[PDB]
Amino acid sequence: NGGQEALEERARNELSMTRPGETFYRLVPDASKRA
Amino acid sequence: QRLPLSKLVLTGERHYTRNDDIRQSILALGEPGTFMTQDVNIIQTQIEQRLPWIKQVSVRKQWPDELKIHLVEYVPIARWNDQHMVDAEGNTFSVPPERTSKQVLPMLYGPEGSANEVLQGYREMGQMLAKDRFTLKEAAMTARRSWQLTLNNDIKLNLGRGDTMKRLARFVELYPVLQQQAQTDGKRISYVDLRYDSGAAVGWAPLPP
Ligand SMILES: [Mg+2]
Ligand SMILES: [Mg+2]
Repeated sequence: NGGQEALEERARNELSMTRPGETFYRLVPDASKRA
Repeated sequence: QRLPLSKLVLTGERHYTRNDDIRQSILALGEPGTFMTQDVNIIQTQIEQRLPWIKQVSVRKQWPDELKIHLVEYVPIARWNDQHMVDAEGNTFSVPPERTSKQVLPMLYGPEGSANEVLQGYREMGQMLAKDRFTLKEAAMTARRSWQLTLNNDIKLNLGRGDTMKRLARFVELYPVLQQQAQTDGKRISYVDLRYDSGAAVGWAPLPP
């Protein structure tokens, strides 16, 4: 199945989910915190 | 009073071999005393088993009284799966941990046969990362082929399964912003997790007191 790693790999890549506590930076062109 | 009868001479660059290890190989063999007649080739095929860190053993004899043994050791680039080593070409071997063991050697991880695979990545990412001010402490491939790099700091980079040169590309671009945010809060970047088209999630940690 992949288990807990293939599940998490997907949630990040396809949904851009993070974990509690992590700051997220997207680069739609330039770096950008949550702000 | 003592003085030698059969002499033993060793040649070539050797870091992990003690001179006694060769001696103990010849002596711990059969019929000790047939010392420069016990086949020069049998003594190769004995130094090689008893020592997995010798790449090559080159044995000749020089009449009257000496035995000349040329050794090439495996020069390791990394510590494979904590308990082995590997050299440039992918060859895996071992050493006593009683030996040097205070070596500044990286550590590669991966499945059983994948030590050459992991080496590939370790070269390709260590290269681009060293093109900036970054050196690789660890690099771990899983079975699923997802890479996780611990860096010169204790900054882990989870690169997932895909666009790996793009993803640690994206980390190098970001690192300044991360360091700024790291001090304006007084925390250390624990990981940066890059399993995102265009994105990165950073986990922060407190910092040693
Ligand atoms: Mg690669
Ligand atoms: Mg991935």
